Amino acid sequence: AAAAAATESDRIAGIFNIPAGIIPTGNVLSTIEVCAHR
Amino acid sequence: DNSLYSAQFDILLGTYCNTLNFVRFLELGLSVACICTKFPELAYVRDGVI
Repeated sequence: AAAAAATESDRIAGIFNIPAGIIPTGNVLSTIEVCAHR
Repeated sequence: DNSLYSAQFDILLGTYCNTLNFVRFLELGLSVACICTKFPELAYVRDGVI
């Protein structure tokens, strides 16, 4: 559905210095970080 | 001499050898429990962190 307006959410994102063209509305899969010290 | 007529002997009947039933790791239950990840170079690793 919509909950708070998606257009309004994207506008609020834009006005507060974030130039996010598309705010994700769904499943997001990021990459786990593996840090090695040699 | 009847001693010229001798036939006592014994023979081998054959033998069988045991083969080892091999285990392929990914085909046991524990396979999905573990994520096995290739990285041969680890001797030069001091301390890794996630």
